Amino acid sequence: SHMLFDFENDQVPSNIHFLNARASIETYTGINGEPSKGLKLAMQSKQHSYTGLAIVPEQPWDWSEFTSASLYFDIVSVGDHSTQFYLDVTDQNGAVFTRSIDIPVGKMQSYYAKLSGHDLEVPDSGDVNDLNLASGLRSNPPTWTSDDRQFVWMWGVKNLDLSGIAKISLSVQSAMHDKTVIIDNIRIQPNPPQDENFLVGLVDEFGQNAKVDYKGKIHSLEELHAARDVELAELDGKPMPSRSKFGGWLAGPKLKATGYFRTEKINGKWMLVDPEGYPYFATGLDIIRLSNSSTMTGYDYDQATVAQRSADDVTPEDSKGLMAVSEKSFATRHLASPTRAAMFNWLPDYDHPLANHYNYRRSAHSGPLKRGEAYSFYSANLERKYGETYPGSYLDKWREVTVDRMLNWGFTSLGNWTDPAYYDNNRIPFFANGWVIGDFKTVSSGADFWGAMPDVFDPEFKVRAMETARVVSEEIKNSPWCVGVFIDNEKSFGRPDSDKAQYGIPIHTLGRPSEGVPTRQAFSKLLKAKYKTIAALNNAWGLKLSSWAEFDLGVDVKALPVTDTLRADYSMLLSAYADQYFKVVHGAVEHYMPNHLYLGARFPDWGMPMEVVKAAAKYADVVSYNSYKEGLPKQKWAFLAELDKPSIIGEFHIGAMDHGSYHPGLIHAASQADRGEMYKDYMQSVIDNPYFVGAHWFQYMDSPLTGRAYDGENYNVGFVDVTDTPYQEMVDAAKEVNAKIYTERL
Ligand SMILES: [Ca+2]
Repeated sequence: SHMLFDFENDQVPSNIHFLNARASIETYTGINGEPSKGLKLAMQSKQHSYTGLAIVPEQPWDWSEFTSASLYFDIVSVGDHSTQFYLDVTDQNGAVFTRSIDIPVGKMQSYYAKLSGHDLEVPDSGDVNDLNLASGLRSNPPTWTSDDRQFVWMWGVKNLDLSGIAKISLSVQSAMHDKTVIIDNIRIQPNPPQDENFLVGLVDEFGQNAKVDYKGKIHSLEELHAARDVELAELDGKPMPSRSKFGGWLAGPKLKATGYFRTEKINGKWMLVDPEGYPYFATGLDIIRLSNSSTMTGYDYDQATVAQRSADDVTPEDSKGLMAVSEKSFATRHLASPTRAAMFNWLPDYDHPLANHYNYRRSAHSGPLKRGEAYSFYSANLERKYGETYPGSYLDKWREVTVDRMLNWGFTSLGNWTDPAYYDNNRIPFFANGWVIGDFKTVSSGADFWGAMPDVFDPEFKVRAMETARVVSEEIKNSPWCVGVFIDNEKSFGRPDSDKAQYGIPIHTLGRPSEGVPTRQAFSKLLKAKYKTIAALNNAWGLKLSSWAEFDLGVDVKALPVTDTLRADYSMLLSAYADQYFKVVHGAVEHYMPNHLYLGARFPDWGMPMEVVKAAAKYADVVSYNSYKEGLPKQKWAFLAELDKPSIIGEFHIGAMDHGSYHPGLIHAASQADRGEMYKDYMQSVIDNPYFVGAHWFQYMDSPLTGRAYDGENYNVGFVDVTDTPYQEMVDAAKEVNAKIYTERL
């Protein structure tokens, strides 16, 4: 309806710019079967971590008349690899949204990204940290039916200023291979009418996509018991050959045995060493528990019947056990979200054998509900599969089968957020964790994502860190099977988008008075020692403060341009903040678990300023990073060499959309088989990096189709689906990697 680029005049448009990519116009077979001229985009994404194109018109495009329309592209990958494109669309006010999808090799398809209308109209809950759509799904089922593919929602602004679209970017990021696509028919089409029922009847009685059939979908209890029987016949509890008791490499050489997991460089490559002295390399899955397997039903209970949290609890609500819902709570049950309730084709009555799989969450990070009833279809399917030989017996069977799977699949560990009931399994090592939470004073990065940042100079922060480590130690029982302890996860230490974002903690804290703010008192002390006189600081910051006492009221550095002196100061303050965080946490872990490795705080790509990484290097035995990319690119990881610290990937994943999910997750594959190929590529990258001692995949099970209760993530990121059935493509990929982790490294 509004053609932007059909490439038929045989010219590479001059308004299109190429980032580490070569462009040409070629003839290819289009979506309708007919040859057409398209833009061939050959990205040098093996060598370069950011590649692609950007369309940047002279003056921003005015598409304000398109009140319910989408941007369309015909795209296909050529060659050996699928391509995950990030589509970023920026308006004249600098507002941006990001969508992404996999582009398979094979037949060209049409892809669309909504600009306006439909599920963009009431876009979410409002909250800036709410990345979901209004439904409480990270991405929705499409709002109409067609052969076309909808770009998946990732993050950003749902309603751009259509009167000025300034830039359209398609990029390939942190790839392990050169990617090549053909793009054609960049256009705008008004949206079809919104299907009234697009959020209705999404889920069947097994928690599966009710509207779509796919390979492996369960259609009966018989089919489920059949899948169960086939798998159980193959699981015999036997570890891969040449594994030591603790999952290490029997062939050796054997190093000094200390009785606990430890680190050591073995001929130029960092390794773990198991309690008996065998070289070790950690592989396994995160979230080996049921806590995150429930989805909001849209019902609520009258609050007099809900137990409230204890202020001294060390476990945040998201990581609590599934809450046993009482008959009296359930009787008070009432509709709070019609939209949520209508998604479910079946939910059990109080008297049904599957009614124990209800959950209640008293808080949420984001989504349409702040609290509510939830249901775990996965847990219900465990009961369906394994039945009861005594009350709760399906949970014990799930734990036994889980360990048997891990051993068959060749994993050397259970990863982070393993339920403490596995801690005495004594057949496979595990990683422990705790969270430091409590009523201690806080600071802010100015863009805190999961939660506010702790004031690590408040004595109560240390009190709570000590209680946290105490509880973990009680769980661990000083077991040699515990590889190490993660504390906290993806803290907002400062984002890399800008220098002010990066130094958000110094900027925000400097803005506050010293009185009552321990971290501000610490920052004030450091700057007094640096500058001595307020006059030196005035000239460094270009200010005219009358005294240290005025300085200590709080200073709005946020409005000042970042200069050399301000940068040096923010760097110094960030370092001191991060040093104190890691000092206190390490001290607590060491106090209660003196034998065990402390594994850091799991840095994401949006939260690893170097000042904080160097702080972790000082105190953590092993520095942890979560890295959702296609692998570990040379340039992005070159800093590791100067630190010379053993490192671990706490999280990665790849998902697909061919098994009923509305959202593949953070990194996208073309199919379950392609998921398996991409897994192998990622792990090869880890195996090849001499600083890494392991990598854990997030997570064991798919997230619920309609979103995990905590924050609406609804991804295909499991080694098993909602019916507890393994993706065999992922099993095979894991076995291939796990059979060679040691021969490769050693
Ligand atoms: Ca064309």
